[PDB]
Amino acid sequence: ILPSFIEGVKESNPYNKLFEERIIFLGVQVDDASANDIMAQLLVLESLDPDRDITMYINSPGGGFTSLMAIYDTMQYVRADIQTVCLGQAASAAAVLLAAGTPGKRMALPNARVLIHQPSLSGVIQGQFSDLEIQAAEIERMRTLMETTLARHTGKDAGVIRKDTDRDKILTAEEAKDYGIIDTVLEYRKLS
Amino acid sequence: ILPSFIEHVKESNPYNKLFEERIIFLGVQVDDASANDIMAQLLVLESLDPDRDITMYINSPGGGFTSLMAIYDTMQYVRADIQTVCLGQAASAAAVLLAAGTPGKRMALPNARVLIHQPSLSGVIQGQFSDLEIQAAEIERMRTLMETTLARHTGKDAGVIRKDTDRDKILTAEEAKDYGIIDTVLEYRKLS
Amino acid sequence: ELPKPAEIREFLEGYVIGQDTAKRTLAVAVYNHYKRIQAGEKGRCEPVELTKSNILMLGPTGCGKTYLAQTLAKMLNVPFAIADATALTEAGYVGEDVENILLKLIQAADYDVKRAETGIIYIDQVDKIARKSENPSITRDVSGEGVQQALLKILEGTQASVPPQGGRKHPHQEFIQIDTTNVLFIVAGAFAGLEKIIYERVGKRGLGFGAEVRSKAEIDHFADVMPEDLIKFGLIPEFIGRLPVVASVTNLDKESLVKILSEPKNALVKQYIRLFEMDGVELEFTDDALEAIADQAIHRGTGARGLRAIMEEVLLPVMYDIPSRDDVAKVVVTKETVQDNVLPTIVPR
Amino acid sequence: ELPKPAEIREFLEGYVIGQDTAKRTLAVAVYNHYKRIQAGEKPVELTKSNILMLGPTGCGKTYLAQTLAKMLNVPFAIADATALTEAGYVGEDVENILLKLIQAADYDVKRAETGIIYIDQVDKIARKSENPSITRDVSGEGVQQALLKILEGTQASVPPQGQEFIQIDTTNVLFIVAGAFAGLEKIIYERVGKRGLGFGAEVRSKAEIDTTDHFADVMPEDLIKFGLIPEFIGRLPVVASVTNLDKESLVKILSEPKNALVKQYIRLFEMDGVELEFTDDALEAIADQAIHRGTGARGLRAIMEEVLLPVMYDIPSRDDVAKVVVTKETVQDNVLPTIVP
Amino acid sequence: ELTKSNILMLGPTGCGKTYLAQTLAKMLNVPFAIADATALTEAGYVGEDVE
Amino acid sequence: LLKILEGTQASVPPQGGRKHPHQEFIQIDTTNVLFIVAGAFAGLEKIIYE
Amino acid sequence: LLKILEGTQASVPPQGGRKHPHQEFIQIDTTNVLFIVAGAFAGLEKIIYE
Amino acid sequence: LLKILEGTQASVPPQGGRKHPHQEFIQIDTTNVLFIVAGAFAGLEKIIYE
Amino acid sequence: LLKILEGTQASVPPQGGRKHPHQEFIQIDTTNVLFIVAGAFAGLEKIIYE
Amino acid sequence: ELTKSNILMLGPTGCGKTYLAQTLAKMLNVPFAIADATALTEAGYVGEDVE
Ligand SMILES: Nc1ncnc2c1ncn2[C@@H]1O[C@H](COP(=O)(O)OP(=O)(O)OP(=O)(O)O)[C@@H](O)[C@H]1O
Ligand SMILES: Nc1ncnc2c1ncn2[C@@H]1O[C@H](COP(=O)(O)OP(=O)(O)OP(=O)(O)O)[C@@H](O)[C@H]1O
Ligand SMILES: Nc1ncnc2c1ncn2[C@@H]1O[C@H](COP(=O)(O)OP(=O)(O)OP(=O)(O)O)[C@@H](O)[C@H]1O
Ligand SMILES: CC(C)C[C@H](NC(=O)[C@H](Cc1ccccc1)NC(=O)c1cnccn1)B(O)O
Ligand SMILES: CC(C)C[C@H](NC(=O)[C@H](Cc1ccccc1)NC(=O)c1cnccn1)B(O)O
Ligand SMILES: Nc1ncnc2c1ncn2[C@@H]1O[C@H](COP(=O)(O)OP(=O)(O)O)[C@@H](O)[C@H]1O
Ligand SMILES: [Mg+2]
Repeated sequence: ILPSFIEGVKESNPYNKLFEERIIFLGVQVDDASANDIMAQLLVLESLDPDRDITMYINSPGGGFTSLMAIYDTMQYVRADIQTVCLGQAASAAAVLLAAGTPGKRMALPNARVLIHQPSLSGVIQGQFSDLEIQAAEIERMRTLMETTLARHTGKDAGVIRKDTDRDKILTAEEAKDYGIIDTVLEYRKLS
Repeated sequence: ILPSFIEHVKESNPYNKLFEERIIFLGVQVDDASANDIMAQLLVLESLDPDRDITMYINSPGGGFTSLMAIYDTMQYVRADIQTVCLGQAASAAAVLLAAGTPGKRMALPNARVLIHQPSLSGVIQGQFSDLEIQAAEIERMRTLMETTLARHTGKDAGVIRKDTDRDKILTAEEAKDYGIIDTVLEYRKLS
Repeated sequence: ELPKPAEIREFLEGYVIGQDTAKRTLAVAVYNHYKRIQAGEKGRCEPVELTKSNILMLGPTGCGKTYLAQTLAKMLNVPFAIADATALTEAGYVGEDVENILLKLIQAADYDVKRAETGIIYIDQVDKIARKSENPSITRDVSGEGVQQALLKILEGTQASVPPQGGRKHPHQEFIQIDTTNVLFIVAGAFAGLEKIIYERVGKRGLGFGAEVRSKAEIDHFADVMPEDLIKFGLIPEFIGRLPVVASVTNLDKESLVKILSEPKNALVKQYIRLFEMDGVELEFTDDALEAIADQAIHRGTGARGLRAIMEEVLLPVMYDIPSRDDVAKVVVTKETVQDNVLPTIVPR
Repeated sequence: ELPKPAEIREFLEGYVIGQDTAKRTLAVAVYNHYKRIQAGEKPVELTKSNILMLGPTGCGKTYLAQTLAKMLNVPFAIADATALTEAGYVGEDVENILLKLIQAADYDVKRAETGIIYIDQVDKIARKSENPSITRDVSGEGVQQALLKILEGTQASVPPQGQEFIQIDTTNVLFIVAGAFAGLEKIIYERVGKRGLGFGAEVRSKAEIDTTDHFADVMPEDLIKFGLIPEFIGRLPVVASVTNLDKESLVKILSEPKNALVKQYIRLFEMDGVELEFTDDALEAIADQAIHRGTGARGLRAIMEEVLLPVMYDIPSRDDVAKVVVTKETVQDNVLPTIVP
Repeated sequence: ELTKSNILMLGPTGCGKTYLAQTLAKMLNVPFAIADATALTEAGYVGEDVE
Repeated sequence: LLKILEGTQASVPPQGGRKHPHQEFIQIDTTNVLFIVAGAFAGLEKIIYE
Repeated sequence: LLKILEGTQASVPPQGGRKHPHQEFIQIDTTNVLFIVAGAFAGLEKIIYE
Repeated sequence: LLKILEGTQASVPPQGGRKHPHQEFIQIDTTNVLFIVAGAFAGLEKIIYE
Repeated sequence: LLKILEGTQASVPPQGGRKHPHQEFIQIDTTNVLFIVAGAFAGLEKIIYE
Repeated sequence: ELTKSNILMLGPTGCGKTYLAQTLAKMLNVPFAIADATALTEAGYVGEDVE
């Protein structure tokens, strides 16, 4: 349900009116295809002006780890400071992208929850024990890489991230400010 | 079927013609993709005029809580007053968004349904008991936050919201005005 | 010797209310001009020559740009020529040339050239010689860009040959040679679309979370101004570098506009008390009504010119009725300004 | 008389700070012009060597030419192209730049057949697409075609009073023309540059857009896109690449020249009887704010009037000794650092 | 000293704005010009100028 | 026109109205000239209604 | 045209009295000048039919 | 072209000049001027085939 | 442009200042004028390869 | 009734195209005029710059 203003000219739905104002939107899960979309937008907005801040909106349930680090690297790569805003939820990989914003520019709405958790395998990976030794050293590497990523951005020790992401830690907006994932909780701006 | 009509080059459906008149339409269940649509529309219409109010039509069976609080916080964030009109039903999150409008500006059609209930889980969330006591502290966080949210807006005590949302408290438009979810049962303007 | 900037601003304070930063500038800049003229005829003694340090006045309409220059005209002891950039053209085209604002300075020194070399030209509305693009214009723009190109030889100082403009062609009365290196140029303009340019420079978007969207109750607005904001407005970059000082006129708030009604010399409520005095009627404003006029004048959004727009949709049924009857006092109450169409208090004989 | 091109630049170095490639190009082409005159008075039919200066504003184009005015003792017109029209129209005609030469020659015509006519803002006389409201654009292509004959060198009758006309030969008259060419910085970037996109691609932030692309990347086809007709470029084979001023030169503009900026303000405050001092951290803090302006050395006045605005209001109403402008007054908001007796 | 208080007169077509001014011409004891803003053009351009 | 409305020393060409830079002019001061201006404003009632 | 179609003291911009270089304008009152205007209005019969 | 193709007292600006005011024009009557207008009309081959 | 390449009786103004009085033009025909035009073709060999 | 023939010189720049035609005009001492087609505007007005 979305009003598209169609037209041989630009279509201009509200997501175009987000993107022209340098707001990249991450509201779907972080799979490959969404990560591919975000990185294409992060580079385009860098090329349009590398000095104006890119804003990233995060209403994502999270998703895959390599798709996470695809977005993460591109957020960290571009010359523009990334302003991350949490909408509703920033769970799983999307909490890492929320912490991946520029310091001072990591925002959350007051009733947005931030869910941090260790990586999990989607389903069961079968195989020989030498295959599974590789897959388990992999998710331990994914776990360690997620912790040291959240260590860089929350200012905490990676062992503290390890103890806290042992289970699902759901933070509120104020609890994610105290943790270090966001920097400011957005106050309501309504004139009423 | 949804027709269109060509304005002037551009092809607009009635949803475009609603949206150009500052009317955001919540007509599906509140999932991530619908909440992402509504938040994009709330920010576009605030940028177009932050003093001209935004009208939100709610014909919705409700849905996800983080998608709820994503719409909710964006409705509370924007400088424009939100005029929520209930159309047929506002169930669950949709009733919280119905109550989330600006005081004095929360409307419902006379045969609209307002259904409030506590949050649930769709199906069974598996896990260890340490996982489940966190998912249950989460659904209690979601229940308390919803009852707090209906306490800001209906003017009622959150303990009275808790006793009323024990089961489906289904309100008519007149019963939702006495409750505090809407402010005006919107009377018919038929000339005949 | 010279009038100090505290003494120049104290003169400006008698007429202009508000505008603290744009009264320090034009008291500093007039004092530096007075020191340039004293250093230009005397004074080791540091053999340095002083450049003029021109002024660009920003700030919205009706907020005391022209009025702050017309006040500055009243005490200058130095030739002053208020001039308009909306009448200026390129050389070759039908309007007034950019050396006819320099004739007005020579005419301000009654004909004198040596005093006009020491003068001040106030070019009003130079936001109207700005282009409609940050790029070079496709059209020639003889009244816009080409004026800025024609002014910049005069702004930086040149041996300008002023046409006398009393004959059939130009060299019929032997061009007045004037040196404009010590002529101070206070240029001004409202720069209405410049506020949108400044937000797009600093990184402030006008959409979304944490991005400033501007309500009408707000009517960083002309401060944190840079030449790149004025390049993107339509002033050519050669024109802006010759205007180093920005005076930064601001929007007048409600507490300033209350005092603009009552306090200055030709104050606005003094003008209507003067008007009803010709009808033999004393006009009184309660101070709750003066705050109510200025409360509506910020919704009006046209500066202190909006105060005159409020007081003549308030005094309009009064100014119609009262010349046809016999009264003494007309007490304007607060109940007729914010609640329109209320007949005010009458005191007859 | 013939000053060597190293000696022309070493006089330019006394006034103009920075612009080292543009001072070599002026000093060589001025030397090549007068040496070709002197060898002609005593050939492989040598080039005319007229100079087209172009760079960012405030960086010294006029100030390069005014320094060449103070050196050569050869008649030097300082004419502007912002008043030049076609013949038979209102305004200054093209032959008045020859009259400005003999006014600088004290009406000696044979010294004005060796002089330098400096034309300022030839970006004005570039062709614009004609506005359908102006009745014959007279300030663009037609001024520029009326210069084509005298840039090569022709006999030209000169009307006085700017009775008989004065015949000036301009075959041995050097023409230094100048202009900022504000749109030309974008036109060259449309050819030698790319809007870089993606990983490992140079995107070139706005601070790096404020560099010069006129260094060796300007071409005649870029000038035709600006509006200069192709023959007018061919009468200008020498192009002096005026560059943007770096941080090191903008510090040296503030204190070192004759009418240096801080010497202008110390004179303004010692007329109040108060010393004005600058730390070297402060002058570097003034100079790096001028790069963000893009108005060159003229922007150094915009900073120091803004930095010294509260003290110029305060200090003449007081009794003080000195004030030490520090780096906390350009980077941070103004400390009032004044020292009372 | 007093100021102008100029009038911006608004109204739909044929309802009398010029006819108010043409009537006000007939009594005025003050010189009166009916101008027209469409006839005017910015200075430097063809057509009439605002003087 | 805004310089004419607020009051200026306006040089008026007696040629007939077409400005051209050289002539004697007529100096008029419009600081006491009233400017009634009018217009249909045919698209404004929609703008007011918003 | 609307000032001309209602009546105004217009002045013709070229050729006032066989081109004297002073006063190139002559006055005309278009109040009593009848105007007949015409055109096909080709798309209008689709508009009237609505 | 309509009044030109049928016949009108057309004002013609001379070579170099445009239709601006204060310009001398040439009054030609195009009543007896024959007009042979022509074009390729490449898209018309589809239209006559329709 | 192809009108002069084909040959036409063209009226040339002697300079830009002669488009003001409009009575004097330099007549020339290009019926015997040679035209050596040239381009900057670097994307034409694609069609030559084609 | 003979009709002249005009030369279209193809190819990329800097190969000596105008230097062929200039030398060829200096051989027969006929006039020679360098012109460009960028001297004509792609917005109209063409016909007075051809002159
Ligand atoms: N600070 C002030 N104190 C007193 N009166 C003021 C002040 N500012 C404005 N006014 C009043 O507003 C009127 C208009 O002022 P002015 O002529 O300066 O217009 P302006 O805002 O400069 O217009 P523009 O910006 O378009 O040039 C003046 O008559 C003056 O009396
Ligand atoms: N390279 C420089 N060295 C020293 N002083 C300089 C230099 N460039 C500029 N200045 C100072 O700033 C003033 C302005 O420079 P100048 O007049 O040369 O600018 P410009 O390049 O001609 O500007 P525009 O392009 O706008 O015409 C000079 O008169 C001088 O005081
Ligand atoms: N209130 C009125 N009383 C009497 N006659 C009127 C009135 N209003 C309009 N008319 C008549 O209508 C005619 C047109 O009036 P006018 O010239 O004022 O047009 P207008 O509506 O101002 O047009 P525009 O709005 O386009 O300027 C006049 O001749 C006048 O006689
Ligand atoms: C904890 C962060 C890093 C990511 C969370 N899950 C993972 O770690 C994800 C699991 C997932 C969840 C939802 C959708 C797709 C994939 N892990 C992986 O992508 C993954 C892929 N291959 C091997 C090992 N892990 B999140 O998606 O719940
Ligand atoms: C009562 C309001 C706040 C929300 C209502 N719905 C919910 O409670 C929804 C229903 C749901 C959907 C998907 C998965 C699990 C649960 N609750 C949630 O969004 C939810 C999500 N994660 C954990 C706990 N609850 B209603 O139907 O909109
Ligand atoms: N083959 C060549 N032989 C001699 N000179 C050449 C040659 N090619 C180019 N030139 C030189 O180049 C200059 C201009 O070349 P030009 O003929 O205009 O090339 P183009 O037409 O491609 O621009 C001439 O002055 C000439 O001296
Ligand atoms: Mg210069």
